[PDB]
Amino acid sequence: NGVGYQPYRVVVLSFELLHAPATVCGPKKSTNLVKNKCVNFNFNGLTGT
Amino acid sequence: QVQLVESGGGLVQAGGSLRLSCAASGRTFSSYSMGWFRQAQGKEREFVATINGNGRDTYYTNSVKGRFTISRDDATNTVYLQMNSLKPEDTAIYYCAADKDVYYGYTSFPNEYEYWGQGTQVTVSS
Repeated sequence: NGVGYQPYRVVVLSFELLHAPATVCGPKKSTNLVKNKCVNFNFNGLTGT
Repeated sequence: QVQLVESGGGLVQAGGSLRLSCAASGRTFSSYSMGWFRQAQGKEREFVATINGNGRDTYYTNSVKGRFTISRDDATNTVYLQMNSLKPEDTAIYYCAADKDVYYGYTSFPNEYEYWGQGTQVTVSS
């Protein structure tokens, strides 16, 4: 058949964003560890210099 | 009614650098995301290329891994198809189409496109 008569698989994402535990998340990447050099420090709990 | 028309077709050896022209009057070409199409002789309609309005994404089909690139002309709201490294299996007439408002994302279906143009008969020879 043509593309008009061949099966199309379909999955569509619906996002339930309402204020709640929000347990699904995207991955967060980490910068390598530096020592003994004044550096901006960022951590999941808090950031700082 | 959209005067969607295309030009820029001739016989050429493999690797000749030739371009296309999507002309869009009537509706908006600045905001829409669009795609390119062909009617292969002895085969069915197959996808060519796609772009979003501001050129923040591109997508193509399987056999165009290094031969194609999609870019936009803003003066006349045209989209080029800078293509090279030709293969004799590429002979067809190329059609640029029209889509509803797209924020971001790529689609390729020959029929997903509501409007079709006049076309340009591209050809390849060794």
